[PDB]
Amino acid sequence: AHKKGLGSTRNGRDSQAKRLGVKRYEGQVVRAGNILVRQRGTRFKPGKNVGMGRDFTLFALVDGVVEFQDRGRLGRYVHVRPL
Amino acid sequence: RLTAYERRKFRVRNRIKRTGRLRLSVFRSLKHIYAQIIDDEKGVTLVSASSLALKLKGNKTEVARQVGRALAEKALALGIKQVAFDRGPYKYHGRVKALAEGAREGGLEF
Amino acid sequence: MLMPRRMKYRKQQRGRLKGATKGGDYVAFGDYGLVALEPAWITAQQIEAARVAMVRHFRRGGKIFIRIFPDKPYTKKPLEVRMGKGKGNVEGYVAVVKPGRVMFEVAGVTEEQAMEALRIAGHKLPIKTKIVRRDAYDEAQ
Amino acid sequence: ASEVRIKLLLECTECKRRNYATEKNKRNTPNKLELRKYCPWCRKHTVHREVKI
Amino acid sequence: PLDVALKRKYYEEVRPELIRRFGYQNVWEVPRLEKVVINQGLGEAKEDARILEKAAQELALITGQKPAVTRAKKSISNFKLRKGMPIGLRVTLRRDRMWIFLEKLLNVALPRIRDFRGLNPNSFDGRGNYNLGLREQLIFPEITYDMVDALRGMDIAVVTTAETDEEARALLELLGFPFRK
RNA sequence: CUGACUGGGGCCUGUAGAGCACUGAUAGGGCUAGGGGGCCCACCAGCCUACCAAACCCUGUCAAACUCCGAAGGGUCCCAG
RNA sequence: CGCCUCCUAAAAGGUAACGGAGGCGCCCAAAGGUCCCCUCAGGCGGGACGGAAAUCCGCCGGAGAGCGCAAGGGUAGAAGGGGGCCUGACUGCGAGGCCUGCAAGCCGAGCAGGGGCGAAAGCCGGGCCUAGUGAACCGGUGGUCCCGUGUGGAAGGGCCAU
RNA sequence: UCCCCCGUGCCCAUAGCGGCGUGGAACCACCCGUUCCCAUUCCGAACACGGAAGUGAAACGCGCCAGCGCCGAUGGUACUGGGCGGGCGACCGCCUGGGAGAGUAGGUCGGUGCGGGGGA
RNA sequence: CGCGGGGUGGAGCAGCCUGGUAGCUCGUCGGGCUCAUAACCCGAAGGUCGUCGGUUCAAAUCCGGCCCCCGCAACCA
RNA sequence: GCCCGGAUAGCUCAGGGUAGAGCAGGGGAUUGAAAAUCCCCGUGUCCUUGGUUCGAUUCCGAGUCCGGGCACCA
Ligand SMILES: [K+]
Ligand SMILES: [Mg+2]
Ligand SMILES: [Mg+2]
Ligand SMILES: [Mg+2]
Ligand SMILES: [Mg+2]
Ligand SMILES: [Mg+2]
Ligand SMILES: [Mg+2]
Ligand SMILES: [Mg+2]
Ligand SMILES: [Mg+2]
Ligand SMILES: [Mg+2]
Ligand SMILES: [Mg+2]
Ligand SMILES: [Mg+2]
Ligand SMILES: [Mg+2]
Ligand SMILES: [Mg+2]
Ligand SMILES: [Mg+2]
Ligand SMILES: [Mg+2]
Ligand SMILES: [Mg+2]
Ligand SMILES: [Mg+2]
Ligand SMILES: [Mg+2]
Ligand SMILES: [Mg+2]
Ligand SMILES: [Mg+2]
Ligand SMILES: [Mg+2]
Ligand SMILES: [Mg+2]
Ligand SMILES: [Mg+2]
Ligand SMILES: [Mg+2]
Ligand SMILES: [Mg+2]
Ligand SMILES: [Mg+2]
Ligand SMILES: [Mg+2]
Ligand SMILES: [Mg+2]
Ligand SMILES: [Mg+2]
Ligand SMILES: [Mg+2]
Ligand SMILES: [Mg+2]
Ligand SMILES: [Mg+2]
Ligand SMILES: [Mg+2]
Ligand SMILES: [Mg+2]
Ligand SMILES: [Mg+2]
Ligand SMILES: [Mg+2]
Ligand SMILES: [Mg+2]
Ligand SMILES: [Mg+2]
Ligand SMILES: [Mg+2]
Ligand SMILES: [Mg+2]
Ligand SMILES: [Mg+2]
Ligand SMILES: [Mg+2]
Ligand SMILES: [Mg+2]
Ligand SMILES: [Mg+2]
Ligand SMILES: [Mg+2]
Ligand SMILES: [Mg+2]
Ligand SMILES: [Mg+2]
Ligand SMILES: [Mg+2]
Ligand SMILES: [Mg+2]
Ligand SMILES: [Mg+2]
Ligand SMILES: [Mg+2]
Ligand SMILES: [Mg+2]
Ligand SMILES: [Mg+2]
Ligand SMILES: [Mg+2]
Ligand SMILES: [Mg+2]
Ligand SMILES: [Mg+2]
Ligand SMILES: [Mg+2]
Ligand SMILES: [Mg+2]
Ligand SMILES: [Mg+2]
Ligand SMILES: [Mg+2]
Ligand SMILES: [Mg+2]
Ligand SMILES: [Mg+2]
Ligand SMILES: [Mg+2]
Ligand SMILES: [Mg+2]
Ligand SMILES: [Mg+2]
Ligand SMILES: [Mg+2]
Ligand SMILES: [Mg+2]
Ligand SMILES: [Mg+2]
Ligand SMILES: [Mg+2]
Ligand SMILES: [Mg+2]
Ligand SMILES: [Mg+2]
Ligand SMILES: [Mg+2]
Ligand SMILES: [Mg+2]
Ligand SMILES: [Mg+2]
Ligand SMILES: [Mg+2]
Ligand SMILES: [Mg+2]
Ligand SMILES: [Mg+2]
Ligand SMILES: [Mg+2]
Ligand SMILES: [Mg+2]
Ligand SMILES: [Mg+2]
Ligand SMILES: [Mg+2]
Ligand SMILES: [Mg+2]
Ligand SMILES: [Mg+2]
Ligand SMILES: [Mg+2]
Ligand SMILES: [Mg+2]
Ligand SMILES: [Mg+2]
Ligand SMILES: [Mg+2]
Ligand SMILES: [Mg+2]
Ligand SMILES: [Mg+2]
Ligand SMILES: [Mg+2]
Ligand SMILES: [Mg+2]
Ligand SMILES: [Mg+2]
Ligand SMILES: [Mg+2]
Ligand SMILES: [Mg+2]
Ligand SMILES: [Mg+2]
Ligand SMILES: [Mg+2]
Ligand SMILES: [Mg+2]
Ligand SMILES: [Mg+2]
Ligand SMILES: [Mg+2]
Ligand SMILES: [Mg+2]
Ligand SMILES: [Mg+2]
Ligand SMILES: [Mg+2]
Ligand SMILES: [Mg+2]
Ligand SMILES: [Mg+2]
Ligand SMILES: [Mg+2]
Ligand SMILES: [Mg+2]
Ligand SMILES: [Mg+2]
Ligand SMILES: [Mg+2]
Ligand SMILES: [Mg+2]
Ligand SMILES: [Mg+2]
Ligand SMILES: [Mg+2]
Ligand SMILES: [Mg+2]
Ligand SMILES: [Mg+2]
Ligand SMILES: [Mg+2]
Ligand SMILES: [Mg+2]
Ligand SMILES: [Mg+2]
Ligand SMILES: [Mg+2]
Ligand SMILES: [Mg+2]
Ligand SMILES: [Mg+2]
Ligand SMILES: [Mg+2]
Ligand SMILES: [Mg+2]
Ligand SMILES: [Mg+2]
Ligand SMILES: [Mg+2]
Ligand SMILES: [Mg+2]
Ligand SMILES: [Mg+2]
Ligand SMILES: [Mg+2]
Ligand SMILES: [Mg+2]
Ligand SMILES: [Mg+2]
Ligand SMILES: [Mg+2]
Ligand SMILES: [Mg+2]
Ligand SMILES: [Mg+2]
Ligand SMILES: [Zn+2]
Repeated sequence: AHKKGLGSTRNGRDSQAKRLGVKRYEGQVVRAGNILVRQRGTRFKPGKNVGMGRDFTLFALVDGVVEFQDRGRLGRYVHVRPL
Repeated sequence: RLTAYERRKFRVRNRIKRTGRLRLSVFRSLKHIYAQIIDDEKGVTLVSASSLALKLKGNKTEVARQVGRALAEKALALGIKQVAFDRGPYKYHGRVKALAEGAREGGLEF
Repeated sequence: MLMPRRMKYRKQQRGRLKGATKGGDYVAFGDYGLVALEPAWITAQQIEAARVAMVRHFRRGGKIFIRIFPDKPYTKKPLEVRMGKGKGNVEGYVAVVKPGRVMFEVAGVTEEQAMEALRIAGHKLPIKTKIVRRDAYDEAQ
Repeated sequence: ASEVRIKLLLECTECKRRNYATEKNKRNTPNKLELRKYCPWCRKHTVHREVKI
Repeated sequence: PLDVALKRKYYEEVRPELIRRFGYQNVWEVPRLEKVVINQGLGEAKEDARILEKAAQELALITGQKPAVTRAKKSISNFKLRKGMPIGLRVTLRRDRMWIFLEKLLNVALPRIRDFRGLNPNSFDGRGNYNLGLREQLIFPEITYDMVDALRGMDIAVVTTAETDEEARALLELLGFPFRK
């Protein structure tokens, strides 16, 4: 039974998924330190009471409630409103 | 299209407003110098001063220090002590610096 | 034969084939056209065959418009191989073609020359077709 | 790290204790590195000098 | 400021002739000289030497103003050019130093050009500025053949506030720019 | 009593479809930097293209790794069953 | 054969095949911190040598340039370019989270010590970000002076650092 | 309370490009200077300081214009959650709920908060 | 579309690894010696590196597709 | 990581009081020439820095680079 030799593919690699995206949505109660957005670059921008880490991670500075705001050409911001 | 003037003014103002303080904003014309302490969360000027209002004249720098003391004087009246200085498009120097030195001399905290 | 001069990527995943044609459903250039009634991957060879047939009927005369282009790379593994070991090599190009598409148009010719030429062309095509004439519905689009 | 990009320790020049680990490109930066760094033992900032790791 | 013959000529002679030539309703409408920019794009001194010195020292004598170095924006293999190599000297002449240099450029420098037959009328900016090019730096009176070491030329940009070539050519001819045609 | 599922409310998303503004592909025509084509010139010009050649303009299209757009849905939090 | 980026992936996350394409196993003493300033590519017109492209001038130009290197995301209201002073490319910790079978990986405000820059508000626990990596065992080296087999030492270990 | 200007926000082009008209008493700008503070990889261009003869030429502010940009219905369609059929398939159709993109009509040469100077 | 190697003056071979520099022998052309030829001696010319495309400031050199040319393999059934 | 060594003219190699020799290269003598031969001629911080000594190739230290060798590898 003839078996024809086969070549091979030079591909077949992919990197681990990074689980990026928003982690707390508008209206959710968060605690200072809570991660709000995992992102590459400033897809969202830190607004009121929100810090930004070296990898653009947005995180809450105070206990409170998350709020989003789309400022058009100024960009999308994530806020934390004090309780 | 922005000019270096507008880019500068945004550049320093963005950094100040991140700190959340009341903003002592200074505007300097060729004749007059104007100051107003601003709440950016409410969008309201809380207190102001200027050579035009105080009808002062003479040495622009010496007049700049005067409005500084005048702005501070009225500021302490309404409870305002801490504040962040907003040199906007201006170097921290001369007329702006004198107004800054004046406000501290009168008791504003910056 | 038609094919892209350059391409970002050598191999495309296989199409789906749902829905009426996206565009190119109205006669745009000539007087008469040839309309697809069923979907298909029309190969470059089919196109080139329908085109030559309309030339040899127009005996070099008239105008021929080809409004489909084979841009989709078509892949086939070498004979008798087993599955796997990556995607087969590109052996040809097809144009995705869905019901309602005007594939060819003609003009500069009599109504009898065009209806026959378009009829011969449809025999070169792996689908049913339908000959149309430029209406005002066309010119309103 | 590499053969030209070498690991190195920083030694407090006043109490001789190695306090930090870092690297340099010894071709681009042949001289020994000298950097002020806080020494936990001297509880104060001090000149630190590169030594072999 | 101070008294240079060309400057005083611009106000006394050239401004009223311009107004009566063009009908300027505002006194700021009438064209002005803005700056003179001198460019020695050397590139000989890319790496072959820091001859930029002996060439900035002579630019400094001609204009009274110390030139500044220009560096290669991008790298270019055909030019044997790495990004950042010092490849020229540029100096922006304004106000009285602009007048003094323009005054001597017309009175002694351009005539010292051999086979000189007048400045090219076609070299106007399209928007009221002018540019010319010199092949020797010893055309200028501050430079002597004993003090030179290698012939270097330059580009001269004269910027004006005239909106058109038509206004600018009137401004520069009236000041004393000999145009060929 | 917090559950699946469900009502209302906010936020998140880039698929279906579509589009061509970006990245590429692309049919017909016009205007066109580099020419070939070339009555030809090199004394220094040219000049003409029912041919290919960027950009632009008009007509017409295609795309998993294109998107000026963009659903139905899906997720998550709060209140309620 | 581990790692990164894109697609496949069905608009949360995740998601397979010997599915479609690429990259990494470094680098930087500034390409790091901070303060101050600056704004690209390209098109067209102008200018000795000088060209498609060196440098210069004008006009237009929202980002198509640049950001060391793949890709994607991000970005001139800078993350890009220049300069001054500098070493936070910290020590002792760490609320609270992301992610996740474990183990690991990631982000982190704030307190203290002693500092860098700034007039100040403030920023600084390397680098626009996501690859540039290797658990434990066994041993080397510096320090610490914690154990030291009757006792004092020593041999040898432990701890911190590498 | 209303008009003008200055400063500072907010909506994030219905706010822009272009064309035009207009404003200098005040305010702003350019401007006059470069002694002084401070400044140019050169330049008082910029940054800065001291000024007040001039000009609204530039910039800026306010108006008018729909050429470009930008916004954009209604209606119909594509697609689709859920429910059902059809075709050997490729694929198609019905019910119910949801409903684009393109394009058409059309709209837009901004609207508004706070303070300060001036005016009626 | 099983796995290798190769393509550069007219012939046969370096240069590729490590990007910037095309080299060696013969051959070819001009002169010389000889009565003449060969040998020999003195000079010189000729290669944009199979090709298209990419990376890069820069490609014979590095990466991907295509063309061409040799070599190996094709076992258990 | 340790012991042993070297670096000297372009290549090779010899060396407390010198900076050497051979080959490569320059012409000149030689033949018909390729040479062999004969001649003269150049080509050094002796790797860098301290230190020794009246002096430095030497001796010493110290680092740079390249030789050898030894042991190792969690
Ligand atoms: K067997
Ligand atoms: Mg069988
Ligand atoms: Mg079988
Ligand atoms: Mg069988
Ligand atoms: Mg493979
Ligand atoms: Mg996979
Ligand atoms: Mg994964
Ligand atoms: Mg995966
Ligand atoms: Mg992935
Ligand atoms: Mg998200
Ligand atoms: Mg941070
Ligand atoms: Mg809201
Ligand atoms: Mg808020
Ligand atoms: Mg006074
Ligand atoms: Mg003042
Ligand atoms: Mg300000
Ligand atoms: Mg398939
Ligand atoms: Mg499709
Ligand atoms: Mg087929
Ligand atoms: Mg196929
Ligand atoms: Mg196949
Ligand atoms: Mg396969
Ligand atoms: Mg179709
Ligand atoms: Mg048929
Ligand atoms: Mg009919
Ligand atoms: Mg259409
Ligand atoms: Mg380093
Ligand atoms: Mg300790
Ligand atoms: Mg070391
Ligand atoms: Mg007049
Ligand atoms: Mg002077
Ligand atoms: Mg002209
Ligand atoms: Mg002279
Ligand atoms: Mg002008
Ligand atoms: Mg309940
Ligand atoms: Mg629930
Ligand atoms: Mg649900
Ligand atoms: Mg689709
Ligand atoms: Mg397109
Ligand atoms: Mg499509
Ligand atoms: Mg898509
Ligand atoms: Mg829209
Ligand atoms: Mg989903
Ligand atoms: Mg739901
Ligand atoms: Mg919901
Ligand atoms: Mg409930
Ligand atoms: Mg494994
Ligand atoms: Mg790994
Ligand atoms: Mg997903
Ligand atoms: Mg994805
Ligand atoms: Mg998760
Ligand atoms: Mg499985
Ligand atoms: Mg690949
Ligand atoms: Mg690989
Ligand atoms: Mg350093
Ligand atoms: Mg970096
Ligand atoms: Mg710095
Ligand atoms: Mg030009
Ligand atoms: Mg040029
Ligand atoms: Mg680049
Ligand atoms: Mg790369
Ligand atoms: Mg970019
Ligand atoms: Mg610096
Ligand atoms: Mg200091
Ligand atoms: Mg430290
Ligand atoms: Mg925790
Ligand atoms: Mg865990
Ligand atoms: Mg990691
Ligand atoms: Mg502290
Ligand atoms: Mg501090
Ligand atoms: Mg201080
Ligand atoms: Mg402080
Ligand atoms: Mg901290
Ligand atoms: Mg940086
Ligand atoms: Mg073990
Ligand atoms: Mg151990
Ligand atoms: Mg020890
Ligand atoms: Mg003890
Ligand atoms: Mg004992
Ligand atoms: Mg004892
Ligand atoms: Mg004891
Ligand atoms: Mg031990
Ligand atoms: Mg121990
Ligand atoms: Mg009132
Ligand atoms: Mg205003
Ligand atoms: Mg307002
Ligand atoms: Mg107009
Ligand atoms: Mg007017
Ligand atoms: Mg106006
Ligand atoms: Mg006035
Ligand atoms: Mg007046
Ligand atoms: Mg002075
Ligand atoms: Mg005006
Ligand atoms: Mg319109
Ligand atoms: Mg819109
Ligand atoms: Mg619409
Ligand atoms: Mg509708
Ligand atoms: Mg339908
Ligand atoms: Mg439905
Ligand atoms: Mg669906
Ligand atoms: Mg559902
Ligand atoms: Mg269904
Ligand atoms: Mg069935
Ligand atoms: Mg069938
Ligand atoms: Mg249906
Ligand atoms: Mg349907
Ligand atoms: Mg429906
Ligand atoms: Mg419906
Ligand atoms: Mg719509
Ligand atoms: Mg309608
Ligand atoms: Mg209309
Ligand atoms: Mg309209
Ligand atoms: Mg209107
Ligand atoms: Mg408008
Ligand atoms: Mg209005
Ligand atoms: Mg406004
Ligand atoms: Mg408001
Ligand atoms: Mg008001
Ligand atoms: Mg009033
Ligand atoms: Mg009022
Ligand atoms: Mg050949
Ligand atoms: Mg050959
Ligand atoms: Mg090799
Ligand atoms: Mg090489
Ligand atoms: Mg050769
Ligand atoms: Mg011959
Ligand atoms: Mg005879
Ligand atoms: Mg012969
Ligand atoms: Mg030769
Ligand atoms: Mg190749
Ligand atoms: Mg080359
Ligand atoms: Mg066997
Ligand atoms: Zn210490």
